Order: sequence, then structure tokens, then C-alpha cells
Amino acid sequence: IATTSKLDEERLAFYRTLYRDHARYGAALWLVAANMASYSDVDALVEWI
Amino acid sequence: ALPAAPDSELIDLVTAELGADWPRLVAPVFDPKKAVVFDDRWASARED
Amino acid sequence: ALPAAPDSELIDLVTAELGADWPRLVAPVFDPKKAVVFDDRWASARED
Repeated sequence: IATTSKLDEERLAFYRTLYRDHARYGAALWLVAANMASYSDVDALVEWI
Repeated sequence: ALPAAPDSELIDLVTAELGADWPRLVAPVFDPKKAVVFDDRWASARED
Repeated sequence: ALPAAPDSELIDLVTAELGADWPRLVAPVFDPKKAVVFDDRWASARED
């Protein structure tokens, strides 16, 4: 369950290719845009996970 | 101008103590409905 | 209500990121007119 600064087309394509290139067994790549310099986003991220 | 003055001082000491780019560098972006899942391996396996 | 909305926003992110006591804990108190000098030793010497 990886986070990123912003979710746009380029990162979407990069992460899609990353999963489809490296995935195995029952792998699942969750992904959400969050700010690591914001305590509110950290709290939202932990309560979302 | 009654609350704009103390708010102006708030902005001033935020700029002096932290910086003028603190709201940008700190603003939240998280939204639970903008998450994406990528757990479709079987279709990728067939295409591969 | 137009600037009170972003001002309130800034209040809430300084509350969540730093705290509700940040303005008090950080507010400046310096004033050059309130300095005090204590270089009178001769009079103290005579009284001693």
C-alpha cells in the first residue's frame, strides 16, 4: 500500500506498468496520493489503512 | 478589519517563524475516494 | 465570511500540524525600551 505526492496520468501509467511487470501470486498494489509533510494526511492515511 | 488584523499578525508570525510557503508545503491532499487498486494480474497474465 | 474562511483554514492547520497553543508559545515579547542596566557598583560599594 504505497503513497505518492500526486496522482496524475504519468504516475498512474508508471505504477500500472510496475505492477503488471513485477506482480506475482496474490499481489495487490494499493495506491493513494498523500502528503508526508502533513499530520492531518498521516492521520487520514492510518485511519484509512 | 476587526478579525483581519489578528489574522494578519497570524500570517506574519507564520512567515517569520516558519516561512511564506508553509501553507503550501503543509496543505493536505489525502482523499479516500481517489485511491486506486491494481490487483488485476490474471488479465495481464493472459495478455503476456 | 470571505477571508474568515481561509483564515479559519490556516487556524485549523496550525492547530493540527503544530497545536492550538502555537501563537502563545511563539508570540514575540521583545521591546528595546524595556531593557535595564545594572552597572552601579560604586554606590553599592559605599552602602556595603
